[PDB]
Amino acid sequence: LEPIETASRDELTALQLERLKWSLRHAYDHSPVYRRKFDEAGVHPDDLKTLADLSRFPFTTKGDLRDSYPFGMFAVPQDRISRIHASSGTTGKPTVVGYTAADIDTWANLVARSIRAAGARRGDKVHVSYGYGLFTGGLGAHYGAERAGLTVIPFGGGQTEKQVQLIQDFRPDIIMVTPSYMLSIADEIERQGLDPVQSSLRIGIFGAEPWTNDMRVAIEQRMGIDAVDIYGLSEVMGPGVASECVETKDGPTIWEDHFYPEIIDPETGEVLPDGELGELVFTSLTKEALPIIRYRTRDLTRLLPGTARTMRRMEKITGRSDDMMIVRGVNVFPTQIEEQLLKQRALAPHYQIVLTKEGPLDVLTLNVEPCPETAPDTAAIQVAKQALAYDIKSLIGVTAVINVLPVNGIERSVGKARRVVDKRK
Amino acid sequence: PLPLEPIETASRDELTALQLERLKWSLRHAYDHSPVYRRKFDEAGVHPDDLKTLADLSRFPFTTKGDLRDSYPFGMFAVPQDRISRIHASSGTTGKPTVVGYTAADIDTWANLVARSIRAAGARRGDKVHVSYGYGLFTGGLGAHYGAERAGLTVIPFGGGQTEKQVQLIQDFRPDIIMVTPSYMLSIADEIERQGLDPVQSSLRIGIFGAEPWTNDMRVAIEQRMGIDAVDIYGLSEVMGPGVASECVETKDGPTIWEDHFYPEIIDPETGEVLPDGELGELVFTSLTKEALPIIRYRTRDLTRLLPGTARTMRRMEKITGRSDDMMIVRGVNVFPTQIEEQLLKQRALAPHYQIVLTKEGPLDVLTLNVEPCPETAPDTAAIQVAKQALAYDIKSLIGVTAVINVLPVNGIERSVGKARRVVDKR
Ligand SMILES: Nc1ncnc2c1ncn2[C@@H]1O[C@H](COP(=O)(O)OP(=O)(O)OP(=O)(O)O)[C@@H](O)[C@H]1O
Ligand SMILES: Nc1ncnc2c1ncn2[C@@H]1O[C@H](COP(=O)(O)OP(=O)(O)OP(=O)(O)O)[C@@H](O)[C@H]1O
Ligand SMILES: [Mg+2]
Ligand SMILES: [Mg+2]
Ligand SMILES: [Mg+2]
Ligand SMILES: [Mg+2]
Ligand SMILES: [Mg+2]
Ligand SMILES: [Mg+2]
Repeated sequence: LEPIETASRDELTALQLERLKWSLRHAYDHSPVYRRKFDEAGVHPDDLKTLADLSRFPFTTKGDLRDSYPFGMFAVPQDRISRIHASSGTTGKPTVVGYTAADIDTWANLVARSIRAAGARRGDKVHVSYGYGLFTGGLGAHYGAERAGLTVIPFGGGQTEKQVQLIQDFRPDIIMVTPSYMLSIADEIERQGLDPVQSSLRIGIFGAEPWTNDMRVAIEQRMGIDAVDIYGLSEVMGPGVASECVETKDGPTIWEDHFYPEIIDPETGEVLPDGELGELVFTSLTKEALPIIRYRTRDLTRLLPGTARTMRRMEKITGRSDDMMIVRGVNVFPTQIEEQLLKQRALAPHYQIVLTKEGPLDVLTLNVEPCPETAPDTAAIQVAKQALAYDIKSLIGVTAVINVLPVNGIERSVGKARRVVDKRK
Repeated sequence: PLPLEPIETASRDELTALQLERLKWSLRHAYDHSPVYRRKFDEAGVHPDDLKTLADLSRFPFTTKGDLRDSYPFGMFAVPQDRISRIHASSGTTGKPTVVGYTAADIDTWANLVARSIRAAGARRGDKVHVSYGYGLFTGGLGAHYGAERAGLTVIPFGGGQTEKQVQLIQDFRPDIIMVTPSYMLSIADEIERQGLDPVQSSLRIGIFGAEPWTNDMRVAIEQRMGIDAVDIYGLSEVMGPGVASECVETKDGPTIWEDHFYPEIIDPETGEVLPDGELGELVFTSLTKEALPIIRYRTRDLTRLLPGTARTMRRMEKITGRSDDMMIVRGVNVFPTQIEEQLLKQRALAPHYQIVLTKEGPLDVLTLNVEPCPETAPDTAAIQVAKQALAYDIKSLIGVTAVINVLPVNGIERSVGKARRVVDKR
């Protein structure tokens, strides 16, 4: 481990304060957007005397980045930008980010830290299935595994049959991949009559989208691995903003020596005490090219005390604020549905939620599949469909039309699964 | 200009001496640590210390594709697993992909040689590089990426596909250099023109095109269309990846081989005899500095000739004529797709897109050349008729081959995303 990972909280705090002061000054001096934002908010970098003072400073939102496209957020000259990446476009036009060579180095060290936290060992191979390209996931995973001194197998997305061929042949110890795509790889392993538990894989590091504890336990049992959660977003850096320690599996530990977290009430912008659910906000402490100050992530979670590290954790992401569905008056996230689906051993872990209107009433249709083994077993499927409907009603408050499709009926994820098709318009 | 390394123009005497020392090391490393080379050298009755000068290299046995295939996945490796930093693979063009590995030192060298290649293309401080080569197990994309990043440039790691979006980002990000296959460049150019833009007025100044053969005539065509300088970069996964050799933009006289790291020979592919420089034959490489996968006298199956250094001390290769695998035998006459390309490009009424289809009709090899009009000339039936006839005549009179010229509609030929499939052999 790095010394900082077990430093005292006093030591960490002091380090954060020094770096936050630097970052605020760097943004104000070198990022025209932040000179304007700070002036129009009536604050100066000098106003930060303690970490609690961060709440004086304005927020940065997606809109700020969209307005400055492509390169208006940068705080260094274009000749110092070593790398361009973009967000994935999930909510709209991708936003563009940049990195100096030092920022690439920092990112590589943080992803390496996250891979260590997952339980990596000298001699491990890493099979990277996160997409390579303008997306931050693939190249971020790549550089971090390479920095960790491991054997990098840079496969990227797609070609499921080939990925399974190479998992057999190359015997990777670690896979870095979305949890939804992991399911497709697991299916393919089983489709070929192989036993996925006996795969060489020891560790899965899954991120890029929400996945429940229930999902983790299912995947762990099916693949014979430890699975840990890695979090990031492109505005802040990419994967490796936070990652779970495999010895606790209690939500990603935030690398807050580099990215300082807050939680706010999304409606008011007020800061909440640790433990309360709301919107996750980050400020970069060491970023050169694109310092980012109080970025409202639109990801919903809560901050929790350090366990396996000095650094605090986040709870597993509940969802994006954009993920929230309002169904006949009840607010529901896809993860809530997923938790109930994963109780049914007779059903696959694949799903899609389709929202419609029938007259004036909302209708939520949950499309599921049997496991391939259970498909012919009508009695098992029938119990599953009824128990799932009863769990969603009793625990979530929504009446879900459960619709069991043939095996392979649901379009498989290519990366970030689309959990929801809202046809209500 | 971005700086030359001193070795790039140091004396040939100094270069020879350092090649010899590195070759002695590489042969020992292979023999001592690669269990395949221990077997190969022992069976040929040679030992590393048989190499006294560079002229002795042709005493050593060849390595072929089959050697690699027989060693899948990791049988060629010459360092322990925990020193392997990276796995890549060949593209599968001719069969099952062959797997290669790299230590950290290897990855560093590769990044240095791709940077050297990008500098040779005329890159400048502050340039943005749009990388359109595929990212993944293929060596191209990550090889280009690391090299552009090592040169200190601004890397835009797009990768393959999504042509409309690549064009949007060529507009929005205004890159200076694009690294891409010549056949996929053609698609990008089409899409620029389709979105109503003048491709000459693109921000791009330099195209660095490899991964497949493309003629000097194709070069001049793309240069005029895009308003760029276009240079050729060569590589193959067994040897390293892209950056084995790269053209100097000031001479455009075929890729200069980085023979401080990869020592080239040319052989008669039938006999294995080494040919004097200047004669066409099969290219053969020996790595001088590689750790994880030393490769000794690898028979590339690429056909070319060696030429004296011009812009560098290092020798050049001619632009690749083709793979051995590309050669068609058509009614007793040997013909390469690049020869067909040269004639196609004389026709201003026809696009630069093509694909050859080989069938048999009784005794006859039928070579059908699928072409398209230019967008502007598609409705001009007379111009297209003359282009067809003139192209058939050129192929017959200059190559000795009867071809059927099949004019498809615009977009009738499946577009390349990387290495175009030039020949579909249905015989
Ligand atoms: N471990 C994870 N848990 C749940 N969500 C995750 C995790 N890792 C990443 N995400 C989601 O992915 C987002 C980062 O993705 P990225 O920056 O590539 O673009 P995006 O948010 O998908 O698309 P866009 O910003 O264009 O709408 C995070 O903010 C979060 O919503
Ligand atoms: N600049 C170039 N001009 C001509 N052809 C090239 C050039 N660069 C690379 N190539 C071709 O690509 C080959 C290297 O590609 P790679 O190692 O990815 O696998 P492949 O040869 O296409 O597939 P496989 O070896 O599996 O049949 C070269 O040997 C050559 O045939
Ligand atoms: Mg986002
Ligand atoms: Mg296992
Ligand atoms: Mg189940
Ligand atoms: Mg090959
Ligand atoms: Mg131009
Ligand atoms: Mg033409």
